[PDB]
Amino acid sequence: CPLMVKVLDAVRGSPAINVAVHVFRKAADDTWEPFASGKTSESGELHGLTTEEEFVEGIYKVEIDTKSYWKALGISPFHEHAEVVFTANDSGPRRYTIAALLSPYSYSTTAVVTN
Amino acid sequence: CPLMVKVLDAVRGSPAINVAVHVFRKAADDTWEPFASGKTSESGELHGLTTEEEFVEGIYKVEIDTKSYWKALGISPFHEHAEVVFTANDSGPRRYTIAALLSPYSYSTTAVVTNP
Amino acid sequence: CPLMVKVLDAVRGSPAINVAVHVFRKAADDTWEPFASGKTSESGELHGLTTEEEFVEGIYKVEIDTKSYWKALGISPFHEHAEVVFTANDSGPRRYTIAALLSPYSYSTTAVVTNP
Amino acid sequence: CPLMVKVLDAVRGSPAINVAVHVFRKAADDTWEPFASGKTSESGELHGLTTEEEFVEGIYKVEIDTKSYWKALGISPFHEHAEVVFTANDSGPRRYTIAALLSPYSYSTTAVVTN
Ligand SMILES: O=C(O)c1cccc(/C=C/c2ccc(O)cc2Cl)c1
Ligand SMILES: O=C(O)c1cccc(/C=C/c2ccc(O)cc2Cl)c1
Repeated sequence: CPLMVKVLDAVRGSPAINVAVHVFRKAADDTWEPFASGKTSESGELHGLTTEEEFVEGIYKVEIDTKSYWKALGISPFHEHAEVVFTANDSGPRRYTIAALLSPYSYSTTAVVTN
Repeated sequence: CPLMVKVLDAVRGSPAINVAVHVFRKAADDTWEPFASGKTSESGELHGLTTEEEFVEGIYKVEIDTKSYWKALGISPFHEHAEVVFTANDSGPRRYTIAALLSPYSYSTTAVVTNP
Repeated sequence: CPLMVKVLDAVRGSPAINVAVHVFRKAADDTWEPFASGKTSESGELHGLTTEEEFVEGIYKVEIDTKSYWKALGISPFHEHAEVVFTANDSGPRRYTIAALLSPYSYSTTAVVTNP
Repeated sequence: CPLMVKVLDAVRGSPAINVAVHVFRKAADDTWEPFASGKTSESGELHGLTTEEEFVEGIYKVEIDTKSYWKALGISPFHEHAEVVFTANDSGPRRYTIAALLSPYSYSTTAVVTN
């Protein structure tokens, strides 16, 4: 699992369950092409988005549909979504966890990169 | 002003100074049109991006160039930038502060939305 | 002033108003002595806690009463309060802003430390 | 595992390894008595701090020695430590993860509470 996404809910103190997550890879024409997507599990995690072979160096965007999540809970949210844009680099560690902590008017995100 | 951006540095415990910020607005054809840009001052704040007249209802994107900021301090950061995308003014004119707290592999952003 | 506290609400997208704040200083006998207290204003800020003269070198604790804040909005939060403990002024007088961003099961805090 | 602590490093994008963690329980005299402690693992996690039987309702403090961590990396840090104070409550969910994301002048913490 070279890329995992984990989403948490800061309001309810729980995993953020059934959150749509779209992953894109920047193309040569500097456009965002769909790469992988899914919905977070009951533990707020999304695994097996890609494989070691397919996840080559490049710029990736992780888009988390935060707006739908809050709407389903009847909370008026600020952001259209949360986007995390980074370069995957082979030299350094190769396991990537993108974590996001969500609130209606705020989010925080970190990367945990390990070998 | 109706749109201010504030950026802080969690490594140095300081305002994040000289951070480039670009604002875009979604156009009718669904593309991102450049709307405003600037750099944060010595206090980490960016004022004067727009006016109540120009800042109409729409979907806006605030792009904060965090990677340039960290690279000039000797750090190779995780993110290309920090993006904040939101609908503005859809219930009338509001004042928006977009704040961001930066670390090399992490950032946090919040919005303070007030009614004049 | 040399010590300011700022508190924001991540649920409402607003300053956190009327938040009680208590400051303590570690005494020679290793106990926490009450040093200053107040409440945040309509802008989420608490000014005037102390003076450059009184704010000597020491270990300080800023206790933000987050639980009271959330309970009066109808929310049962996780934390009793948010505590910020730090050494101050050990390389000479500085200006400290302690900022906190609050959610019911989470909070984030940072410090902005400047030299006059 | 009724109580788990997870610590992340926002500067290096990694688990915060070998972080001292002290857990206290508020006594009747309103004093903090040692309850459990340990050091985070290579994954930044600290497990088996307590058991279902011993972890009764009450107020607990989790103290994370952030200052030592940053000093060992040669970074001048702001906080003496990070403290997380909460009431454990039986009615609601009974599994507690206290997570902290560390920077030299900032930390963020959240609770994930599940059944
Ligand atoms: O208005 C000000 O003068 C002011 C001063 C100090 C800190 C902050 C905000 C900090 C922050 C920003 C984004 C986050 O996601 C979390 C935090 Cl704590 C704002
Ligand atoms: O809980 C877990 O299993 C887990 C796993 C991986 C990363 C994170 C990061 C969490 C986080 C914690 C506190 C914050 O203030 C912000 C974030 Cl993103 C958490």
